[PDB]
Amino acid sequence: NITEEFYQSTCSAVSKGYLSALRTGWYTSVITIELSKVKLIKQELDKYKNAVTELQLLMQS
Amino acid sequence: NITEEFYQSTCSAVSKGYLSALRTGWYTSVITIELSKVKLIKQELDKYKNAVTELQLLMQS
Amino acid sequence: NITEEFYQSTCSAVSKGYLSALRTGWYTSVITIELSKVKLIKQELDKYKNAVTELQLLMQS
Amino acid sequence: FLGFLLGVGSAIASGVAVCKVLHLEGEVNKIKSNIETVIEFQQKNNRLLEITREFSVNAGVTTPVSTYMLTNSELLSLINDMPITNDQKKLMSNNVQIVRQQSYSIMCIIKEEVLAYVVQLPLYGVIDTPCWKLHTSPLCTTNTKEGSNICLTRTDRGWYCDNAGSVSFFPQAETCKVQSNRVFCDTMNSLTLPSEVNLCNVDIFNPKYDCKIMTSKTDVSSSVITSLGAIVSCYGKTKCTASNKNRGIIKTFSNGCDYVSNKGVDTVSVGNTLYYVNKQEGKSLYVKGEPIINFYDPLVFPSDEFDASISQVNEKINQSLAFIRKSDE
Amino acid sequence: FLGFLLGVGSAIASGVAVCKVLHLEGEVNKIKSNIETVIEFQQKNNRLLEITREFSVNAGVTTPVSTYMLTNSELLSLINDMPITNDQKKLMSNNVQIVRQQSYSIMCIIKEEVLAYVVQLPLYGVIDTPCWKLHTSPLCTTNTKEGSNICLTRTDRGWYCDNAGSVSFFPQAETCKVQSNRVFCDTMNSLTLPSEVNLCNVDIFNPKYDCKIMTSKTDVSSSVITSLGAIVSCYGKTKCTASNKNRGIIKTFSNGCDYVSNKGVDTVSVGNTLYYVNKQEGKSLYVKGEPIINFYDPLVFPSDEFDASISQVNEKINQSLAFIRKSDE
Amino acid sequence: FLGFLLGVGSAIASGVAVCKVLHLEGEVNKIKSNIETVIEFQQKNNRLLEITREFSVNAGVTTPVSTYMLTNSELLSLINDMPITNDQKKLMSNNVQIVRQQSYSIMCIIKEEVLAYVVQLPLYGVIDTPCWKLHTSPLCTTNTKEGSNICLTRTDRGWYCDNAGSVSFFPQAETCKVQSNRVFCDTMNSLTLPSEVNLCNVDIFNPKYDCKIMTSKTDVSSSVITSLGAIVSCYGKTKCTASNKNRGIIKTFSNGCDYVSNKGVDTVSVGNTLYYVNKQEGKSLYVKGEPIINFYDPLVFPSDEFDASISQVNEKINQSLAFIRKSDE
Repeated sequence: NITEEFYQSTCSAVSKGYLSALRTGWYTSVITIELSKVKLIKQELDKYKNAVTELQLLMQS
Repeated sequence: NITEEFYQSTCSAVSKGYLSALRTGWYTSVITIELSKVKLIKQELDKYKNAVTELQLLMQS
Repeated sequence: NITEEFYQSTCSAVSKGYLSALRTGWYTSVITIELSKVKLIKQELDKYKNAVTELQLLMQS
Repeated sequence: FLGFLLGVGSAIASGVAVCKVLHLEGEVNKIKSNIETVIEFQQKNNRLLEITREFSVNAGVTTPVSTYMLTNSELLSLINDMPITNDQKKLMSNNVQIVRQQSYSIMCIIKEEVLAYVVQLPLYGVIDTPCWKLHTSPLCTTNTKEGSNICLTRTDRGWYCDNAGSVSFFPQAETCKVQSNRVFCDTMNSLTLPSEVNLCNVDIFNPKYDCKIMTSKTDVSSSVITSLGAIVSCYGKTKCTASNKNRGIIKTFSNGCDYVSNKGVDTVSVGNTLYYVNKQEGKSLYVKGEPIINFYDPLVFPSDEFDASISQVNEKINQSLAFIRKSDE
Repeated sequence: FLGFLLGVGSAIASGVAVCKVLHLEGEVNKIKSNIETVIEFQQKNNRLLEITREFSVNAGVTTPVSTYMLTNSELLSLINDMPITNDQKKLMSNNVQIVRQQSYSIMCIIKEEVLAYVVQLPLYGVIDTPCWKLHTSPLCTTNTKEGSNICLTRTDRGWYCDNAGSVSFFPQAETCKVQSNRVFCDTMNSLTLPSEVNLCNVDIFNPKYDCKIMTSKTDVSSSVITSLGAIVSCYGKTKCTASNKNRGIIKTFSNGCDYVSNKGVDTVSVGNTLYYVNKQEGKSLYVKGEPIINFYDPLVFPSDEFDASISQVNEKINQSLAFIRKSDE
Repeated sequence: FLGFLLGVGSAIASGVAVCKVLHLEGEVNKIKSNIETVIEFQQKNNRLLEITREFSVNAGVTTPVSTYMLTNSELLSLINDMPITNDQKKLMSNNVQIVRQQSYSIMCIIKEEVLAYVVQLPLYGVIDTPCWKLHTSPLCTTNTKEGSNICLTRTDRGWYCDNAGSVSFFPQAETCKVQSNRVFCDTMNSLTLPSEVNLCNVDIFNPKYDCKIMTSKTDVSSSVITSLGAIVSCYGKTKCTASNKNRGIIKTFSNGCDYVSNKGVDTVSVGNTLYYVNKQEGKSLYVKGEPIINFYDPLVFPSDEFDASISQVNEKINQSLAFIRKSDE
């Protein structure tokens, strides 16, 4: 049930009928990832190393 | 043919020679998607279900 | 060694101890790309043509 | 307008704080085949590459949180173990894409044996309280003389929500997200106001709250699309109309500030700008009343008050008036 | 500067309006192997996953419209069936990435049997009309005394385009996109002005149009890179130079507001900031004239007018002048 | 606040300039199987599709530069051949994701036989010079009377860095990126100031530099999260507290502007807004002193100076004071 009122005297309008959902706080959780046809496995294991490497680069100094 | 003029008296410059392409309206069209080695088909059909599921979640209440 | 001072008299605070890394210039380099189970090669060669085509469209007029 | 009154915060200060703790306990303990197999590995590794991709282009802090960072299943699990209201849980489950937009993913440590990142989820401590959106537009005179026109604009536009005996005011309504009749907002982009701030809507000259306005002599035309209609501020020689999709132009606005509801109206044109009105269902009420801009004398009206108020503009007039009255004598 | 004068609209109000109609007729009718096979399915499904991916991280409304949402072929088909000029069609075909940037994709319904979303394409009703971009920079005095300097800045900078007997003015030139000599803009981010607004460029003290300026005493240095050169506002003790890439510094600016064209100039340095000038080809004209800031007496100059105009600043001076003249007597 | 004082530049003017040269020499010379094989092609082509994907949704100009545009290996190679300091090289290698964020990729030519795009990398000519971040918050009176309160706010907040005998000032601290104690900034978003600008911190009424402030009568409450603590501007009836995570509320602020360090403080609440303080390690110093807002008489205080300064506000008071003193006689 959304309604609206216009005020000619002040050139403004109010839309009512809304319900709030305001972020007031934070919930922090910690996510962990466990790290360590045959040819197909090879290119995927290489992809893995670029990902670990790339992550190692952003976590530098 | 783009030209430019500088006005020392008011510290401003005008660049002329451009042609307009202003969005003035909208054209709305409706796009529809029709919904419903063997192992390879399985993981793809599962991908399909996450997509339908994910779309079902955003269209919630 | 980061420190901070608060000034009650002017409602302001200074955080010191930082080291600069300001972009002052640009280094421009030019990157070039050289252009030209069997069924698998076919869908990849088609992907190639959409990429060349798509790039040809953005470089239009 | 009043977005510059907002405070300044550190958005990931909580997650980064958690991240710093995981480093500490790191040092604290630092003291004395099959095709189904090929498929599962590509599925699992794909996700790692996507997580890595997002972190690498966002310098280790991502928002919104992708399904790669946190799948719908993992997210729902989190939601279930949060100490929150079942309505808070239910709210988050039906709006998971919004929760996602309000979450951060912060890269933390990668010890060669374990990869860890902190996920910062929003918790909504205020739910189902009434909200209202205030729309404002410049109010100028309908004078025939070209220059020397006076204008007035309420600057207190934005979302207002009941919150803990006060009102959370969102000056940048853009910070709020609307799903049907639900308003998703971040309190970090808000001011906390007394409930008396609402008096500016009914009586702009009221003594309990000092209603905010800005003044100018720029009588330029524009429109504000509201929830259920459109405000049209038409001044000078601007062509301002309201149209229906099948029928065509159904209303022509005169000089001044007017309004049309979206019921039976599809678009609004002000000058060269075409606006589509919102098509949401709901009732509109037109409250007649004299434009308060007519109560002012253009000769003593302070026409460049960027951040003033009704009483503040008025008191500035009295000072100018006092300068005159005590002169002739 | 004058972006705050712009109206407020609902960008997807038209597509959402269409979306709401598809729900209605939903209820209205609601009344009484081979490897080539594996490849085609992954190709088709990939697209579904990408569409789903975009919708899920953008809460169901995406912009720009990806090739996943709408392939180049589907888009061109749409363009061909729009009731538009062949030059409007041709415009869109040669700039499909821009059309894409100006389009929205809005998620609508997913009934278990059919998935539907609305694509909102831009239609360009104004093409090949002359546009001009106005660049402005602070104009201050060249006074030897440290404090007490007066400044003036035209605030009416941005794109101007002929449009329907008037001028569409884009205060935030950032809202415009430039491809060679073509300017892509959205009328939603514009004001509609009389063609007399151009008089401010030739005669800033003209009576037909009240040219907009802001005043201050902050005589800080900066530069504005134009289309074919660079404006340099150099004040105080700032080092301001113009350089060539092979030759080095080829011009040193004195205190005041000056300009150099990009022909033979590669960069401009003002203080610690290095600016690369635009290298586009075209002719530049230097129009000599006394800085109007010199015509003002720093003692009665209103030095904090955020949104004023030439005549408005002048009339404010007369009021201050009248206070004096009628005093000694 | 003072972001509007910044100059205007063309961000890719240098790369576009290079791009235009590759067209010229184009016309200048224009004058008289195995599975390992399948895998390598998909790997190489994937990259082409991703590069094409990025260019097509960004209209040919991308930022940040992805690993698809330029792999970590290619980037490091570039860094090694730049004519720069080994510390500049080392800086870039340890912060490759930031370098990436400060780079542009600009689509250039696609002749049917060769695809070429220009990569614009940042070069950091200023390294390891001291930087400081200035935080400011509104300073208002602690008066019992409701309306008629006076306020003052330093508007010169942002990052300051030593640079070539001057100070590079970043009005929008948001343009700066912080990694531990390292501040990554772009000089394009800065002003060049005399080193005397720092005098505003120790003596705001000093004659050598005219310290910048804004005045108002809007005594609204807010907080500014600093590097090592939190500033709380608490006025009116606002509830302002500082809390610890395990212990709870550990400090209640009175009306006025105060500060708490982050050592042992986890959060700060001002009104309905909860702020998490930054948890970085470092020492904080509280410098006691009378709020200068108390030195002013609310009756002659210019309460709507958007861009003024200490001496400028003061001189405006003297003019108002002179009007009075020479009247009674």
